[PDB]
Amino acid sequence: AEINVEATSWRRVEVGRVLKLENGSLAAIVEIIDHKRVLADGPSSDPKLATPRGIVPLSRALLTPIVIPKLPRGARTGAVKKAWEAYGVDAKWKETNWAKKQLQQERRQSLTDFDRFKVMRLKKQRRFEERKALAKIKAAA
Amino acid sequence: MGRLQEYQVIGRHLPTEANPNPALYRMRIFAPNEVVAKSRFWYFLRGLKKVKKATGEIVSVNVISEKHPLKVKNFGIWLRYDSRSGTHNMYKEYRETSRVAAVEAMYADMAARHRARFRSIHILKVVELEKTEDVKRPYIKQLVAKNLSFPLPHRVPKISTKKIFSAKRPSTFS
Amino acid sequence: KRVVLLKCLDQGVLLVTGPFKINGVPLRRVNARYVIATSVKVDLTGVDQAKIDEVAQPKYFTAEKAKEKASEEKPQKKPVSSTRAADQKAIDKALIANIKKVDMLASYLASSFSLRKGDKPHLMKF
Amino acid sequence: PSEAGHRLYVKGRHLSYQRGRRNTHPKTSLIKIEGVDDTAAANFYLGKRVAYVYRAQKEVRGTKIRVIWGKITRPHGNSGVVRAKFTHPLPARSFGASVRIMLYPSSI
Amino acid sequence: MRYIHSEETIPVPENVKVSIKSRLVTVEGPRGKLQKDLSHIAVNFSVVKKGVIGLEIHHGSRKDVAALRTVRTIINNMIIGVTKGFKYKMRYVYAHFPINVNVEKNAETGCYEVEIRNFIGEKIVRKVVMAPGVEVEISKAQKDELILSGNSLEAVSQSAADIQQICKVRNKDIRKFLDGIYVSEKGNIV
Amino acid sequence: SSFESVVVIDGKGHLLGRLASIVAKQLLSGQKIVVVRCEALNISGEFFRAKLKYHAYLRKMTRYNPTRGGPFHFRAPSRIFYKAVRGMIPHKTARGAAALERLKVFEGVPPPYDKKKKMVVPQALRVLRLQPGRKYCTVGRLSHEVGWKYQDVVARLEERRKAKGAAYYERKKLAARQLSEAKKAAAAKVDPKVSEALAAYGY
Amino acid sequence: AGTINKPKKPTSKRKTTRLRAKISKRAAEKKRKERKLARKNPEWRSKLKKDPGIPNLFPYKERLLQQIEEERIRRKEEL
RNA sequence: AACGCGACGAUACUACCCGCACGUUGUAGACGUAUAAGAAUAGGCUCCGGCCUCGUAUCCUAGCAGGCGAUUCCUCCGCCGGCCUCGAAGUGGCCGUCGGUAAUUCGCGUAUUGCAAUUUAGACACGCGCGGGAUCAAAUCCUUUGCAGACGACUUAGAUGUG
RNA sequence: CAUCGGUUCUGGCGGGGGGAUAAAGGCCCAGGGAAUGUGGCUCCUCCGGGAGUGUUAUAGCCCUGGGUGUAAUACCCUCGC
Repeated sequence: AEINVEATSWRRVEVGRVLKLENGSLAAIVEIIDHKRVLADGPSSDPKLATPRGIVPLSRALLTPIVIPKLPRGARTGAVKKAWEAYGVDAKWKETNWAKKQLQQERRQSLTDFDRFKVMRLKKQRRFEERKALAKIKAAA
Repeated sequence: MGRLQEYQVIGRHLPTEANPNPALYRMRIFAPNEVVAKSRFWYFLRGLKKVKKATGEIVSVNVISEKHPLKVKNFGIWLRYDSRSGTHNMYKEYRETSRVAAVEAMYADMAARHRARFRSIHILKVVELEKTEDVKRPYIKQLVAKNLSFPLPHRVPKISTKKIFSAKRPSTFS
Repeated sequence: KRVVLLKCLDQGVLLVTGPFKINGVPLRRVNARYVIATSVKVDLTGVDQAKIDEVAQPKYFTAEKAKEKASEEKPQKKPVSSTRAADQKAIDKALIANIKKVDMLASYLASSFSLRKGDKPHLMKF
Repeated sequence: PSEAGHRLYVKGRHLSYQRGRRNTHPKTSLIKIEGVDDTAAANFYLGKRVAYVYRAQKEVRGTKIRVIWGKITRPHGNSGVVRAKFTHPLPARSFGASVRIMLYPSSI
Repeated sequence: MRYIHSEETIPVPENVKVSIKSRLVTVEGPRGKLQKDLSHIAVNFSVVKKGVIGLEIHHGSRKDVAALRTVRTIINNMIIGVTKGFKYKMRYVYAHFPINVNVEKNAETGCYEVEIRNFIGEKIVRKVVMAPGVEVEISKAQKDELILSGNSLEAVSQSAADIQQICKVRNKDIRKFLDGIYVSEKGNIV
Repeated sequence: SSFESVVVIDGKGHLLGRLASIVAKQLLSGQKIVVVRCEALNISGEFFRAKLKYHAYLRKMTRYNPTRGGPFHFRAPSRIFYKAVRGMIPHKTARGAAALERLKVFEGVPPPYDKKKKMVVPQALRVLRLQPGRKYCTVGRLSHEVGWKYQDVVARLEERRKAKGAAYYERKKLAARQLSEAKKAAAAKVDPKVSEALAAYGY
Repeated sequence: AGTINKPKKPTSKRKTTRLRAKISKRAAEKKRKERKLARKNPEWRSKLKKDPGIPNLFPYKERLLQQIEEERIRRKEEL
């Protein structure tokens, strides 16, 4: 009975699923209200990733690949904070490519005119070596 | 019907020589503000007792805030609404975090499903279901199930309405 | 162009310099409503404030303007006064000495500014 | 040689006059600035000077190019369109033409 | 009401090999191979158990829940077709003029071709071309019987229906004139 | 928001009226718009309603002389889209006429638009607008059923264009792979101070 | 019906001013006429209204009946 | 379509073509007016390791509106020629010559437009020019015909002939 | 361009007052209770997980009272820059 099914695999909203809100902060689902809203708590030590406990609409949230394992339904802020520091949600979020893209975005928007000029100069300096390497690669093969 | 707040409105008949201490009547009224709350108090009191606004007074208006706005709760609302035929009962249930949010969801749902306005709906009882065995509507019973986890297929990405043209066809899988 | 502010004069006028050997802008007056203040700040240590005030005297620039205009009106360059040239060199020697310490700042001041595609002035930090 | 541009202004388009459904008022013009998409972004360019540059036939005082000067007064709507007032009302034929929003007078 | 989750199960025999990709079901069996495009129905396929295919709909209405039964029956019929096959036995009866049926296999098209002649003494020669995969034979065990066999139930039943509809009496009493070709038996080959 | 010299739009997967409204607003704002593959545009609702509407359109004709003044019914998908756009523009004025001269519509992707970037409008995309389970159709099928004669010619030209684009895609994959190896090779020769400065700046 | 291949004359939704004014006046005259026939109507009308009652699916209907019975006994004891 | 399009033949004349030589010449309106996979959206991309909300991206972007001389580099761009190639309204690839070229660093010049005044700068089309190369054509009126015709229009014929 | 006056649009900041002296909530203290029953135990098994038991265990939750507390914040009103 060889069954070869290749189908889509969505991320699921569940108790312990970590959401990323529009402001850049993180939350964890502690109880599901309906198919459009959840109850969430962001008890992170970092002020940027912190989110007050409350109702989160699922339209304004993004499903991160971080799920806190074995989190009880309706656990209060102390229990969610204990699970957060136990699982190390912050470190996994820093390893997540979404936060790397966000950090790159902040580094790009925090530039002054002198910074942009220096970026252009160092990018040309790097581009010289990349162009030489590409020319060598095309010449060899 | 708007950002609603629940008020206790306590009123009474004006004291006379026959009754130096008239009876006090307290009601729990959902209204956008205190003027509407007092108007609804006088309306419901005219519907039950020999008191009107010109012969009575408002002893107190207080705001009843939710004890636990951070706890997900099931609410059962028993209501009467007036249609072309007459007055009919409805029992409905809402999974919300406060009585006021349940009442706004109630008003939106009755407006959407039965074309009933604010002027034609009487909120008779709003109760909390202490146990999940008291839940009767299947659309709440599917939400109070054990280990409820579901995906969200076909999520249209939120793209800014001021950005007219995009160079990539968007995906609906995140 | 990118210049260095030396002193804020009265009624919105500013005293600026290039320096002259860096990008070609001499000692000059500008208006504060037509400049953008970049967050970088060149150290003024070694630049003499007495000569800065001497340039900031009210009739340092507007004097003899009718004289060069009448003298020049084959085309020929209007001659720069020896006082202007000497003050320009004396102010900008220490300024160039301070600029050369910071890396890429001399090239940054020699280069010109221009808006590119996607450059939004309401979101930039200067 | 240098391989860069020489632009120190923001591009804009002259959309229409201040109007209702039927009655138009040429004394005030509507301009869409490039990259400005809300009132918070338009607040930066309130007060800036905007020029409409066009080309005429007869050469007057060394050029065949004429400029109408004006400035941005207030935002219009919610989508970053701004209202502008010029020394003379802009031509009705220039609906859709390009205008230059300069960075002066500067508060930075 | 929008049901959060609804699911169906399809058991698969050991001989059957099922490959599903982008709602394109390919079923392989001892008798042959069938292919079907179910891209018009929003179904999520999965393997919930070894040898069981799971059909699911999330946040669907009652119609979307009910369509899973049609999908289940279609895939089950494909499995039954590639495992045992489908067979329609038809009988042609006549009153006075004997009906002549000749079955050939057009090789360039690779399909069977049934030729019907002398129906109510008519001089026209009716011709029905079969769907690919449908094999038509004249039964030697019984009298005036055609046998249509295949792996596709839709193809076999539609070919049998085409044979039944092409021989239809017109402008006559159907109480008196009883002639035609009729589907007698419907079943499996094995 | 960005002003461009010309905006080339892929008509595939787009809704006719929403794309027409957005294109007409851009045309009156002063932007040149070239829409290609108008046979792949979409109309919401299943095909019989669009066929009914076009036959009701075909019913309307002037009585005394059908060679003048009457509604001229165009069976091409490009000019169906052009009619949809022209209904949204004050075309009887000089401004509306000049706005319409900034628009070009085609069936398929004729050269040199085959070697140009084709953008999409997310406010009119059928997959992002219509609810799943709702029915739709294509403008090309309606055009073919009401009298368009060049469905097959445009089709064959499209497989030729797609084969040439596939060859271009293999070339672009090879170029991207060699660029990646060039970056990996140049990572060992560029100054670490420069690399650290660029990484800190966000590049 | 062969509507799709051969449509008929469309039914116009664009109402005319004559029709709008006439419909409004007939509606007002009908309202006055039904008010007159309501004042002249001899059909019996109950003063009391038949109350719909309490729904069966209300989970605390038993507790509400307990409360009503208890308040009835309290009022009878007070009286 | 008499304000839709294509192919072909011959093209006198300043008429045609090539180069630079510029416009009180015209343009619903240059200012980096940069960017080709297809396809699916209850699934895709890949270098096969993994990746996918995100074009908030990539390329390009420094110098008298961008000079001169070096130090230095073999990177980028452009004009020609050859070979291929591109028909949906036809154009790109490779090779070779030539010319330019901060990826690093330095010197000499910038002023005086006087505290802002469009940064007169691009493209296409047109005209006047010269300096060169190329070619020596038709249509109409008129006479005639009757396959035609109210009149125009149309089918013919008129240069040596089978007139 | 600077400094002003009249009218007006818009942004930010520093305070005060009120309500259940917000309601919550965090951290402690003292009780009580339940399941969409955690750990444990038992029985089935495709051994992937289900089923039963009971009140915290190798998760937690709910209700009541007290302390931090004249806590913060939301909302409304208000004094200014």
